[PDB]
Amino acid sequence: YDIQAWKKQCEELLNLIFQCEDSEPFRQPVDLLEYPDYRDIIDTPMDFATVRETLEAGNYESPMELCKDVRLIFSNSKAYTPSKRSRIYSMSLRLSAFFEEHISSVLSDYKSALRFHKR
Ligand SMILES: OCCn1cc(Br)cn1
Repeated sequence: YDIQAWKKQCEELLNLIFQCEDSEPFRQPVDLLEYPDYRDIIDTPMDFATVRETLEAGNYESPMELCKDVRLIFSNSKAYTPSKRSRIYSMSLRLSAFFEEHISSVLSDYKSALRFHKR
């Protein structure tokens, strides 16, 4: 029932994601010199360094907010891919499966802890 435990759990999960070769295209903001029309397709860029920085700044109140930004990295990749068989999009699908697998208990434990606090 530790209401604050999600934060270090999220830090450790971001460390695992950064060690994963599949996170390479998502570790930093998409390069606009490389993809000049990126902002014509994507309204809200997101990447794992921005997520880690937001977390370390104390700018996430809950793991649900962190989860919304991580899922935005994957939906941006799906929206920008020219094909569902592209290398970067294929890496995003594997990384998203790995993330969802690990974030589920973080979300469950936090929501359980908050319900106990308001019991
Ligand atoms: O690497 C993030 C930029 N991007 C390229 C494709 Br394909 C989808 N998103």
